[PDB]
Amino acid sequence: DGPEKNYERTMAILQIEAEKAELRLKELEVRRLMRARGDGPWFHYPTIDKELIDHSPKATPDN
Amino acid sequence: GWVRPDLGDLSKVTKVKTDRPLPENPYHSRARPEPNPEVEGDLKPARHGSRLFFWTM
Repeated sequence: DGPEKNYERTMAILQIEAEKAELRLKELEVRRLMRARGDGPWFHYPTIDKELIDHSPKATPDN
Repeated sequence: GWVRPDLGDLSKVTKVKTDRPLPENPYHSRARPEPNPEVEGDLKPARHGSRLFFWTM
């Protein structure tokens, strides 16, 4: 291989690896925020579903 | 002039006309918490794949 091919092939390798490294660091930061704040799709622990609730008039009024 | 209601009459659900205003918040509920920011967009392939250590896919 001529030096130009290896040189520019090296750049393509560096671009891919650099982009992956940045994404790896961002994911660690996103995961840290979602776990602490609970406002993301990750670490979304279930809560009781409100469609299970019966809203019809009851045998007694105070409820 | 009183007529005894028939079998089944008094167990009917009837309708009442009342000038009383319908309550707004009979349960005295607080404002509900805001829903989590929804996610919208086009699903694209993962950038450079799994990105797991050395794997290229």
